[PDB]
Formats: sequence, structure tokens, C-alpha cells
Amino acid sequence: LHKEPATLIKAIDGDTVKEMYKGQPMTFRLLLVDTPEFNEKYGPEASAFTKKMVENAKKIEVEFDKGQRTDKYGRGLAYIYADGKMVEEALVRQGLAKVAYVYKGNNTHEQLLRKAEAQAKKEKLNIWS
Ligand SMILES: Cc1cn([C@H]2C[C@H](OP(=O)(O)O)[C@@H](COP(=O)(O)O)O2)c(=O)[nH]c1=O
Ligand SMILES: [Ca+2]
Repeated sequence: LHKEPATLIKAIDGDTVKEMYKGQPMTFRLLLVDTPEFNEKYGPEASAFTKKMVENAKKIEVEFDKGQRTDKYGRGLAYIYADGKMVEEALVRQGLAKVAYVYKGNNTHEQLLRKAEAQAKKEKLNIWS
């Protein structure tokens, strides 16, 4: 896989971020995780965590996997990186997202994220508490 540039337009919630990619605006949905909706327990915390991470970053990148690049709603499906740190990993490691929506052929970083989830779960962090 390869990283490509993008720029923040707007943090939306824990696992969706509006970004300018190839010069066009689009809502990205993070591959391989599920954050709580804003109205659910840990939702505002998840939104807050993603917001800070993307807003504070000097450099945002997107990394499509080997399969589907858009979902049925027109959202882009990618891993997102903030100054080289994967957003998914950071969220999962903090117990603010679950590994989720693991579909065949768009699952390259599954085991990395599972490892992080196991460590969050061990520490009984946030969703795991
Ligand atoms: C993460 C992801 C979600 N989706 C779709 C499945 C879910 O369909 P349904 O809306 O029909 O439940 C929806 C969940 O996204 P949200 O968690 O953003 O709601 O997004 C994909 O199709 N591919 C993906 O990689
Ligand atoms: Ca969600």
C-alpha cells in the first residue's frame, strides 16, 4: 500500500473525516474500525480524539487498501495518518474504537489493529471498561 497526500477540511466524528483528496472534497470513512456514534457512550470522546489528532497534524495522508475505495454511501474508504501515525491505531489503542467492518481484500492492517485492541482491552480502557 502507499500513502497519498490529503488536507483536512473538517473532522466529522470518531471515524469520519472530510478531506481534500486529489483536489476534491470527500468524506473519508476509516477502514477497519467502528467508533461510537456521537450520541452513544464514548462517542464524544472518540470524535474529540480524532478531531485533535487530525487538526494538530502538520501532514494528513490517506492510504487505500487493495479493494474497494468508496462505500455505498460515496464515502472514501481508507486508512488515515496524522504525521505518520495511523488514526485507527491510535483510537483502537485507547479503547475508543473497535476493530470492525473487516471485509476480505480491504484488510491489510487488521492484525496491527487487533494487537492494539488486545492491549486496550487488557488495560480495560474506555469502551473496554
Ligand atoms: C467501514 C466500512 C463501512 N461500510 C458500510 C457498512 C455499513 O453499512 P450500513 O450503513 O448499511 O450499516 C456502514 C457503517 O458505517 P458507519 O459505522 O459509518 O455507520 O458503512 C462499508 O461498506 N465498508 C467499510 O469498509
Ligand atoms: Ca461509527
